[PDB]
Amino acid sequence: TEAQRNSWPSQISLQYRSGSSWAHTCGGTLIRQNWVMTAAHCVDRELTFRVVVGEHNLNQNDGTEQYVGVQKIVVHPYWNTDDVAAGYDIALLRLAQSVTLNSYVQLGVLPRAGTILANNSPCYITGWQLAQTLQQAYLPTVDYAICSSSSYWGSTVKNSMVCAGGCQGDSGGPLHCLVNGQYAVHGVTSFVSRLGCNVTRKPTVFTRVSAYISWINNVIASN
Amino acid sequence: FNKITPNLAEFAFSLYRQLAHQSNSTNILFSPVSIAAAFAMLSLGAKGDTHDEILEGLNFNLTEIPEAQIHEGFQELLHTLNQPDSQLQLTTGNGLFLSEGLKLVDKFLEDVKKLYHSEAFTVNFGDTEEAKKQINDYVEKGTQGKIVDLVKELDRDTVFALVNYIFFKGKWERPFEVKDTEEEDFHVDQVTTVKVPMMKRLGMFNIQHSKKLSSWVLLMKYLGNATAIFFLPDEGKLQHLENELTHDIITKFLENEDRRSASLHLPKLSITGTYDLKSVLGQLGITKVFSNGADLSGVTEEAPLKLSKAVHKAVLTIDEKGTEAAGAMFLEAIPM
Amino acid sequence: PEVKFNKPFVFLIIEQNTKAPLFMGRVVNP
Repeated sequence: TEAQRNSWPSQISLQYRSGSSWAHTCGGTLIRQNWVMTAAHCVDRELTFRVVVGEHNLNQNDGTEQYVGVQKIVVHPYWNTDDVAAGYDIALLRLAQSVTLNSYVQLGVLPRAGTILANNSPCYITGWQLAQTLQQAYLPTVDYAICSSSSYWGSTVKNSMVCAGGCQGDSGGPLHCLVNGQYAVHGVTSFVSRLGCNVTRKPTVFTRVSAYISWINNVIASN
Repeated sequence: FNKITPNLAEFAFSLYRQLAHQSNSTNILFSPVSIAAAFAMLSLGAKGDTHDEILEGLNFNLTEIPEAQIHEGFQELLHTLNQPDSQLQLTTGNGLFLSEGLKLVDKFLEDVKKLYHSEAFTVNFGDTEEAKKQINDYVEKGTQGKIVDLVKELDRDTVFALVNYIFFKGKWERPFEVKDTEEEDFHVDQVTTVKVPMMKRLGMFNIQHSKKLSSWVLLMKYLGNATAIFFLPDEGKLQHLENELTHDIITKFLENEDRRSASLHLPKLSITGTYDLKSVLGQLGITKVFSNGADLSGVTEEAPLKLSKAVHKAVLTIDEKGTEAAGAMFLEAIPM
Repeated sequence: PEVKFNKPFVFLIIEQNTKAPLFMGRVVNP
């Protein structure tokens, strides 16, 4: 279904320039007035991007929105497209201009380092007669032990990852979760099966952001 | 004096020359035209390192032949193909499906419909149970029933789908006798053997035997200016033919008309061929369109869609009367 | 000139006008 106008005040739309406008690509959460977190495979090609805060429809302008380009991007030093299953599907893009945290654009909240999510732990996958506007869905997590089992993903799925459900559209769409009270972002889409999301016993897999927290700190601090 | 046919033949080999390395006891059977005309049609929308990989990736090298010919010399190849004569029946058709009022680059919507005479059908990819059926109802209306189900499953988020069809029914201007056709044993392998309605005929033929290709080259014809060219490898010297087939040699054959009375036995056929370019194509230099660099600018400007899979098919039939083959290709494009 | 096709081999249909490669395949074990 569709998410309330301003449901996720830290949701982001990395767009690519094509012709005379911008094309949506990956989701990405906000982490500070000048850093957005997304998937690494997103700032993959040499396109020139920009990010939009407080957005719902990447085709209209409700005024209650905010655009801003990215000075320079930084992907995990250990990320490599070839072997995506290796993890490291995570980048930190820096915004050229900071921003105002409007009643409609707050910051995001990540989990503690080393924190592991339990199974059947509710979570929602937000992103982008119908066309284009911020949607959302229910996507329960899958106990690591399981996803790893040869009956699901196998070795591929590591501990520095997160399995929900078991998709396309808002590539790199963030994964929110409710860990008894808190509601920070536990993951960002890494990759899906090779049939999409109709394939059971094989769930889409997200990156265990918490598996890269101390990292994020070293990064945003190194500026 | 158009052409770009040679490059398409080489492609025919480069591709076949592949499935020949994978297996050896399997019956191969695809159709160049169909395929290398879907990717070409896609190449009006393909851009940069994508457009490049999916082009020269089929022996249609850039630095040598401008896109204009690649393209113009196609709208003529299919235009002059779809318009045959009375004794022969060569028909081909293009057509891509995409949401209504879609974000279709205006310049791209004129090209494929002008340079390919393709048909635009706005499909509602929501309920795939209305897509993966409507589409397969288009080929079968052209393959005169040969393929009334060229697609089973497709992604729900499939942003775009490209497909073309190709039916053919030729007649040996010199047909085999339905009676002379006796039941013989097909020397399958060094052990196996099946029974097939073997056709027979004696008299002059364009059959030949050269060293290079090492094999019996029979160029029997059709009413309508067509030619089925068969190749008979040597006792074991098979692998030779597969890795010895080229455009330089054949074109010489399609110009040897000289005949020599002889005896021939051709068994009735009726095989089928289905697969997914997903890989092959890649191994052929086309993973670019199938990777995280899906430059489909030309196609759409809305959001980035991608090369999901390649679905090709072809049906061949041989009898004392003649041949009546057919085939097609399906393309799927979904987001990033 | 006794020639017979009773084993695996490679055929190839062709357009005369446009020396097109309509179909192409190899019959091994019918």
